Amino acid sequence: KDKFFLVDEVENTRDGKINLVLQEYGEDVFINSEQVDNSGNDIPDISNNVLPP
Amino acid sequence: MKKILDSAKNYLNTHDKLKTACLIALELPSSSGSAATYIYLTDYFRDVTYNGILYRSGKVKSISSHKQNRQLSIGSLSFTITGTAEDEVLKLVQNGVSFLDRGITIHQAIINEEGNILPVDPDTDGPLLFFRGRITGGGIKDNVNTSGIGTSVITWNCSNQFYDFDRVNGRYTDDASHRGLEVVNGTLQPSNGAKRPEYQEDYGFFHSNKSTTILAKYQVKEERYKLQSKKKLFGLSRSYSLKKYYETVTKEVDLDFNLAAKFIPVVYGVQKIPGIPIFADTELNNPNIVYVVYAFAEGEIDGFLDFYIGDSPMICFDETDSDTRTCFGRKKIVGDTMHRLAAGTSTSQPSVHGQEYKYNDGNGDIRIWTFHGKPDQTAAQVLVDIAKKKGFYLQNQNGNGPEYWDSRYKLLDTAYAIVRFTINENRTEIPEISAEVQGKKVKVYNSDGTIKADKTSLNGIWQLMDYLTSDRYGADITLDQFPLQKVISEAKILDIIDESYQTSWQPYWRYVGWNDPLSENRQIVQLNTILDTSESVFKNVQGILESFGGAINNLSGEYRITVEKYSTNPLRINFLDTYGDLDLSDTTGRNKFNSVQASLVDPALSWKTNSITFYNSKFKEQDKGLDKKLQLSFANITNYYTARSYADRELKKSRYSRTLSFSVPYKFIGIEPNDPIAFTYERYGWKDKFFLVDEVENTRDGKINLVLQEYGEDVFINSEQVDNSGNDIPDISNNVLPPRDFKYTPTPGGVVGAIGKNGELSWLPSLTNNVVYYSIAHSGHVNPYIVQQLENNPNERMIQEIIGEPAGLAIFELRAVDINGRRSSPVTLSVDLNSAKNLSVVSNFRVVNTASGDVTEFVGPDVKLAWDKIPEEEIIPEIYYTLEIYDSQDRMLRSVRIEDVYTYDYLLTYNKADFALLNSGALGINRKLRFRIRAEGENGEQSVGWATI
Amino acid sequence: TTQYLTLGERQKNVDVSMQASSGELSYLRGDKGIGNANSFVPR
Repeated sequence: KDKFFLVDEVENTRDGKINLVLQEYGEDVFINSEQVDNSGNDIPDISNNVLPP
Repeated sequence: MKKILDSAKNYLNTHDKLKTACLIALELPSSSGSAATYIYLTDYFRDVTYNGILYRSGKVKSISSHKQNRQLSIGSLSFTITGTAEDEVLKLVQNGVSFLDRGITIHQAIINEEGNILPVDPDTDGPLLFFRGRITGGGIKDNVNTSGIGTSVITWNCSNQFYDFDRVNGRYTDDASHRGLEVVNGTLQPSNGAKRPEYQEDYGFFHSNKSTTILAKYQVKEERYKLQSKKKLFGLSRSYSLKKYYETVTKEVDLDFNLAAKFIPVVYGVQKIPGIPIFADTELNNPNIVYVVYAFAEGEIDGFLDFYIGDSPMICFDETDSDTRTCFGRKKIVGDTMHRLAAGTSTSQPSVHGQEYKYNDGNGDIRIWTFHGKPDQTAAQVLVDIAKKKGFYLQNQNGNGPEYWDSRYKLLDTAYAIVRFTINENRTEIPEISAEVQGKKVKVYNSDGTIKADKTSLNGIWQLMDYLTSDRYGADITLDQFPLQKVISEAKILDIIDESYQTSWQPYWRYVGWNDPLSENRQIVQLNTILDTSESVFKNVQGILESFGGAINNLSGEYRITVEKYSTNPLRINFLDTYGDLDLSDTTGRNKFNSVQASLVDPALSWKTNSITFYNSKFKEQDKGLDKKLQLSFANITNYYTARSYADRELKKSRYSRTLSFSVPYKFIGIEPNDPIAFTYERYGWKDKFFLVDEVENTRDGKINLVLQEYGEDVFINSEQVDNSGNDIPDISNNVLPPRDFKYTPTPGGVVGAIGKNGELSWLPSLTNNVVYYSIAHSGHVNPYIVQQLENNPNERMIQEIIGEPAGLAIFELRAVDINGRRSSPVTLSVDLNSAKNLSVVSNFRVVNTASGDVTEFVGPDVKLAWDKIPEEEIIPEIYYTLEIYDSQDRMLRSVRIEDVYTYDYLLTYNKADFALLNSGALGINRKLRFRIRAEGENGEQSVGWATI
Repeated sequence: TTQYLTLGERQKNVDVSMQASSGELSYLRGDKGIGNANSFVPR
């Protein structure tokens, strides 16, 4: 859902077809921004097990 | 070649319709290393159950082919997964980068007519392994046609078992690495990870990896006061000026010590290596006395031959050198070692562990303590005694007390030497120290079953075996992944006595590995190796193999180390047995060679390279005089004659060469590379023509693609000899008697590196001789636990410890092996196991919404359940609680796992919809409830006694 | 007067995983002090 990519290669054809080669990067690896603070604790979760026979 | 069960051959020959199946056992990632899971797959039309593992089906589309040749390279394999399955598309797209370096195992399984799996591999009576290794990258491709039918294909790219070799595994002088302290996240504390549990208490590499460049001030004793040593010529006159006798005077000494951090090498045979200083210092009062400790080699090596102070060794080479630099003894024909200095040595015994040597060359005094590496050696007594007196300057400057160099500084498994230099006006600085050392002790497995690891070995096969079986510095491969008999036979093959030269022709016999001047020291191959652990294990193994032209290959999970040799029992292949295609090609013109440049180090000239060239004159005349040099590796060879014989043999072997390529059906499964083939094709005039397999490719269709190599008549190392019956066929050995006293004793309080430890299981060695290791199978585990026996086992029973498993039942199966592969009947021990770390019960457990009128009554529609955070939580990184809900009439309703939260919120909607219907199928409400909670850690940590209200 | 004892050579390897420090500048320029590249005290 709106995954962030960066255009690496763009080719323009006379027919109009615009070939692309996108690139995918890890989270907050760009020069712009970084996560101010990594999580200092485990994020809580609720899970249900398998009921034994 | 990998033999298969006799029934396997009979079935393959008799049955024409083979119902094969590939049983992929893929590893699955997890956040914490204490959690592991596997996803099983197969391309068979129905799920296949093997060893109680249900290999699901319907997702594996196709598998590529496994190709492997005589050159060590990281083979690759790719299998596709249907891109229409949602699980796999999600996994690849959103986690395909977290799958990198995750194991995978594929088994080529033949399905019987009764749907069972036909036992093929005689090691386990199971499928013949097809591939093993780790994933490297993935990929998906959705091509959707706007009119027809689109395809979605998921591709996984793997690498065969040699991808585990790219790791560099070399002990580092850094203190943190050696002691295995947790990676510095802003703080530094010890951690479980370490090459040995005992290292964590060893501080030998403390004071190393640092630097101390200061303008220190020493209060040097003497030359301030007290009577002088001058007497004026005049009888009465005296020098009333006081000096030269004990009284402290200030003295600025600009010391500069830089103890770098370099990988410790592993040396086999006899070689010269430099020092890697790990602790430098000087006396508290006298700066002229400097203590420096160098780490030379690894493991339990033999003694040091000699120490090279600067460039001049203590013992001279010849008489000329002896008069040139006032040496001690000689090392040309007498072959004297260091031990000459301590006392007159009838034999050339190397240095003694924990022995001091005093050496004076006319420039100063040098005291040397030769500490050999050992599994359990105490600290340097001299350094400890000095530290107790605070004799080291840097110790006092830093403020350290007796703990500066304490008894816990035992440099474990490192061969280090302490050198004391008496700095004077003749030796004004610290000369870089180098020494000549004997190699690490290496086990030699005799074909009888008995082993001996009391000396270093120049044999290439045994050196490679030692490198591939040591976790501390080499590729950690368990001994159950080798055919012992084949390795022993190959080692014998490389020990063939050569007759080119006599023993008396080579003067420097001691410093070419020959422990004796009279014994038969002429082996066709002698390797003196310096295994620089900085380089990748892949590179080291390739360098070792290139010395004697051997080759390592792993097909079907057995690690084969084989060399091009003549065989009297080749596999007979006939052209009819082959598929139609054939291809004979000639490559002699391109591969003709008549010269070789040998850059070998000669001890006689000090260990410096000699640019020596070997050329066959007759070949040059045949080649019209043109020069054709083949790049050969002489780095590991120091004995000149062995190098020359190697060069001549390789030049001869390169004069006749053809490639024959064809494809043979699945009947011939397990044809390894570098294997003897007797190919017969009468139309060509061939009758059992001798070939050696070069490249073998296994396909899922069963077709084996072969590429053979043709050689001259007698160009092999093993040519012009006849193999004996003992080496050709294994002798008849009785089945191994089962081990005794296979019992398990729980450990109430257990910790190994701060992780939960369960009990221990022990057994008595099998009475049958020649047992090499005892393999134990653990239920729910792919990898059986294997512990090798020892020469002392015949008396004392061995024990293996099991740690981290969860509380519950475990099925342990114990059986042994023989060097011939013979195996004892399995020994079972079904027992229940306690938790790895018995955790404290929950402090309190109550319902927030409870009626004030009476206890145990919730008024609101939703039950609020809360409890205290477990104590000793900080001890365990990740924890979670399991909560179960029971009805009035004792039927469980839900098992909920809660992590990082201690306040559960039971809902009415749950109680009705998810519970009443599921328990009775009709709408209803449960009024009487029941709750029980346990606190569970991950690495087999489980609380005791439940908890309720 | 003045005497100098020398041994080894400074290691220029720097571990960028840990936060930056002035000790690295001191150690990488040949300053007089006690420590390693990743932790150097410059006197």
